[PDB]
Amino acid sequence: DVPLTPSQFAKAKSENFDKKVILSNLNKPHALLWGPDNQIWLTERATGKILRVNPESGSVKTVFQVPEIVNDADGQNGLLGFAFHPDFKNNPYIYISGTFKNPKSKELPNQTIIRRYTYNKSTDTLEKPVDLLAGLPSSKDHQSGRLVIGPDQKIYYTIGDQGRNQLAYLFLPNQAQHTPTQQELNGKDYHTYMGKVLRLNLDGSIPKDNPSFNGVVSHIYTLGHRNPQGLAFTPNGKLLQSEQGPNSDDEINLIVKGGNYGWPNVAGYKDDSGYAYANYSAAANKSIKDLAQNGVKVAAGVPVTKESEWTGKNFVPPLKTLYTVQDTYNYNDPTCGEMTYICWPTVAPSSAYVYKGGKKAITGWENTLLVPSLKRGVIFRIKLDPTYSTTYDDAVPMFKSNNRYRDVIASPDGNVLYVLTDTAGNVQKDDGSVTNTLENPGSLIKFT
Amino acid sequence: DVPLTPSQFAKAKSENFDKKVILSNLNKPHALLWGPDNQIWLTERATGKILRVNPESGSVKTVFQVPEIVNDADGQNGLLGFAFHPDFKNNPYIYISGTFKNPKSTDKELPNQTIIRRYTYNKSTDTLEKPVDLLAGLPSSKDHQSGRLVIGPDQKIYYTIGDQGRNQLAYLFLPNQAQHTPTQQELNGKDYHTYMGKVLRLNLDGSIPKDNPSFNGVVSHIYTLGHRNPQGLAFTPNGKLLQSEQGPNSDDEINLIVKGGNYGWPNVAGYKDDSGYAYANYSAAANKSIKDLAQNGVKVAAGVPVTKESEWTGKNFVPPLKTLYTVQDTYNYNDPTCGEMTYICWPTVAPSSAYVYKGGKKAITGWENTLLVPSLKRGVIFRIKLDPTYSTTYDDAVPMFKSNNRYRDVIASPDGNVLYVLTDTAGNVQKDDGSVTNTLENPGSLIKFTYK
Ligand SMILES: O=C(O)c1cc(C(=O)O)c2c(n1)C(=O)C(=O)c1cc(C(=O)O)[nH]c1-2
Ligand SMILES: [Ca+2]
Ligand SMILES: [Ca+2]
Ligand SMILES: [Ca+2]
Ligand SMILES: [Ca+2]
Ligand SMILES: [Ca+2]
Ligand SMILES: [Ca+2]
Repeated sequence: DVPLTPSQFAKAKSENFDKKVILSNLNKPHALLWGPDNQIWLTERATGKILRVNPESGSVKTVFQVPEIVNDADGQNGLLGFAFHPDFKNNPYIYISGTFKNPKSKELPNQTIIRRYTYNKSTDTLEKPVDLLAGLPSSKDHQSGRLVIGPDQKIYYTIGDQGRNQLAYLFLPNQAQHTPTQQELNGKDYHTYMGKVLRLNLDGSIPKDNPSFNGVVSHIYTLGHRNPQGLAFTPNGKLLQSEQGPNSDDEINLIVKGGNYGWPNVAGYKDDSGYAYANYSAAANKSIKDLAQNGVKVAAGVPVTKESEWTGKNFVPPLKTLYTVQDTYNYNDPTCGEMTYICWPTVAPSSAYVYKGGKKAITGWENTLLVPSLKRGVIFRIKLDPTYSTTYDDAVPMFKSNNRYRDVIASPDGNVLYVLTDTAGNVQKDDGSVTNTLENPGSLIKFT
Repeated sequence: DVPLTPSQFAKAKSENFDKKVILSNLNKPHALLWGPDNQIWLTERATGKILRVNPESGSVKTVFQVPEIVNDADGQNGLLGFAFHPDFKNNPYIYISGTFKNPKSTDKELPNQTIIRRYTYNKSTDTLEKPVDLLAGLPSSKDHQSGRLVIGPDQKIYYTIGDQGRNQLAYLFLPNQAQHTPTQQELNGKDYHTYMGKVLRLNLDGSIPKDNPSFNGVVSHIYTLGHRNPQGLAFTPNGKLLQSEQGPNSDDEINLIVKGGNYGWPNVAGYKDDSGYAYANYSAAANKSIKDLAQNGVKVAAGVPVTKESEWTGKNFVPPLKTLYTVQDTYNYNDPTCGEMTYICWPTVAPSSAYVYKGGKKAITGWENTLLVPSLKRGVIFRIKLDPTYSTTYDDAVPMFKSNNRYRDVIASPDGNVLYVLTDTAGNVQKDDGSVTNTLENPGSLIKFTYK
């Protein structure tokens, strides 16, 4: 899709909704869920706290604090994945993922672990931790970490590309396209588990019906992803996803078994438009600079591959891009002054939520996907047809404010939306400029 | 997708198949089907002839000639739709569509109508009889007729009817109706002027399915709207509906047809990307002396209103699964390598059909879940892979069978190791070197390709 302008974003104020702050003292609130007890459960990424909030009254309790979570102030690591077992009353388990030190490792001292806890209703806390899958890659960037349980009773988990080929990890070779050998797998070497959607058995083992990649069945379900922070099943069992792109081409994807989503060789569609793959790990010197022009303009010494020059297999294009631009696009927009990036043709989607409606369903919102935006301070509404096979029309912005929206859910009746906002960071103002003064830092807000 | 180069097309020779020309110099052969009798049945658009050909011998019989078909030598009209009833053994019916004179026409420039008609096949006398009109009074013109007719798993007729060529060439100043739908009044009067640029869904007797989608509070024969020239339409084994469609100077499409979807034409070509196309509405131009610069709306002469794809306010827009091809605004539509015939260098392939490859006991290795899309201007047949659920394409459109021919239609035998193809009798095609030729290697042919 074509980028909206600052003026278009500015007008998306959603005055048909009443706003109320439920909680405002949260630290890096990250995921929120409508729990089996009709309470809202949410996570704090850096503290590792799991909170439970009464949706009506706003009363809150800290149910548990995951010990030894590691978080960098300048990082995206910490407590990430969070889901309930679908038959909680009979299987009182909570599944998480988190950043923990890797005793087996200075560069990348940590690992990601997918862990199960048992909920004890009488004492109201979590106990009997079980590591389901450990030794997963960890870094400060592009961790993704959405964890959901599908209709098939398997765990689906997004694990980002770890930031390879950008900023602090510029010279590390991106592994989004790589898959494990049977040896690696046999040795629990999950280095290639970067830029993937994993599909695991509830005990962390490999599903016998997982797809085969380069001749091996591993935990990998799909590959070729950058930073997919949104993952959500539809009522008819399809799997929708949102994913952050570089300077362009954030994506809404339909996840299909064995698909290759193209990163880093392809951003968005395979169109050779506004992006090219500049592989710094293959560069001459590690002194070469990244001009940060999305591969369209690069310094000498770095090999560039056009999207159309890639020789990949099973490439699956996005349902929608937010956004795609042409090669004439100027990635250095003066409007954003110092924080040049905020003006890039992206929205920085932080999650993806399938709106299920209910007795008070919002008129016209049938079959919509809600996608919060960090940098634009809006929640997008994206309509799909009734079979969730295609998007209809464009991504419609809502709730414009000077806030970084991190996650969103709706009440069972469907007339109230609950959102999390970041504690700190940059956001685009109504006038297109940048501010780090957030209106509702680290909050749980409801829109009725 | 990004356009292939002349060198990439030239390499796609398909050395893994044996080629045998069964017939040549047919008169505008258009559609072909694997017959209920295991013979090849094919139509001649110009003559209205329905031919049956034997595979070993190439023996041909004119089974029937649809009377009074109207065809212009310089047009795309004539005998179009062609399908058998799915349970032919118990329902020996053949369904066609064709161009016929419209006695009720109030306009000399558009004297004809399209009629969807059923015939009964008589095995005893080996002919067609008892004609029954199912739907008459449909739009007709010399351009963008489309006319693919298939019967779905739901036992309904699905029919593509093109935008009639409005907003280009000889019909430049006529207002395109692809986005328009009938009022209840027009429907009551059987005024089907808005049945342009649509996929229609009809009951087997021609009536309106009560479960058709509603457009502006009216349920008509329209199933989807916003199409230009969709010549390909085919159901998948899991009941999904795939389609190929010709775009203007860019953005030919492979679409997934969903009930009530709006495919965007003419406001949007391919993706809604403002890239390489804009909607220049000549019917709204200041006067009829204005020229079409033929730069796909990116550059236009003064006096014609232009709307960007992103400025359109239509609803239920469905983007293509794949574009052949998409380019940027800087693209040069006046490519000198095609000389006095600039258009065959445009970033399109001119898809003429769409066929779902079903395999069989001798299925071709790697061709599972593929869609075969013949190209008129490039002289190739594309193979497009989809996942096993036919939810997305995988990779790109792979060219095959490169030759100086205009490929019109393609099917496979039940065993799946043989392809049968039709080629045009005349027209332009791109040569291996990228230049244009009107010397076709196999004019008006039925060609067999057998996997080695
Ligand atoms: O293109 C951008 O403008 C931009 C902005 C941001 C952001 O504002 O946080 C992120 C990203 N990109 C980036 O692609 C990304 O993966 C990312 C992760 C996060 C986060 O806070 O978790 N923000 C961002
Ligand atoms: Ca980005
Ligand atoms: Ca992708
Ligand atoms: Ca791209
Ligand atoms: Ca064309
Ligand atoms: Ca279209
Ligand atoms: Ca377009």
